[PDB]
Amino acid sequence: GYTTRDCPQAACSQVVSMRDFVRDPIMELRCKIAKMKESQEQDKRSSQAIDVL
Amino acid sequence: TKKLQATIISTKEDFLRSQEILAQTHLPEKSVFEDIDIKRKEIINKEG
Repeated sequence: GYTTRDCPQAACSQVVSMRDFVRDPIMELRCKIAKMKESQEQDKRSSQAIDVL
Repeated sequence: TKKLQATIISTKEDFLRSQEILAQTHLPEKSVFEDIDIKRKEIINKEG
């Protein structure tokens, strides 16, 4: 409904369209590594707790 | 590994249930061997 809209995030003042956006691998890599680290830490803590008992 | 972690959690729960069952002593009678000897004497006397 709007041809151009201001960027919601701060530190910038510009209006961009849908076509301007391009895929960013950095964000997906950060999300994947965060998921892997949280999964591994949960597995290790559960294993250590069971080994203690 | 996740499956074995789940299984060992279940085994820990089973161990806790086993400890709860062990809370009931169910001690064997202190004189089972003595009663066996008494009945052996009784049967020997009865046959005599």
